Amino acid sequence: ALENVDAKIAKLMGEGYAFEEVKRALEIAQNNVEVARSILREFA
Repeated sequence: ALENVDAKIAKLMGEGYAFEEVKRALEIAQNNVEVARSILREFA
């Protein structure tokens, strides 16, 4: 509709964690939220 990457970020914001860890986990994982989520709960 308007936002693109924000949808992914917010998708990770749900769980509630650092911002730097989210965005970085998004780009590095090749715009993948699932993979990011896997490492999002893995702390590091």
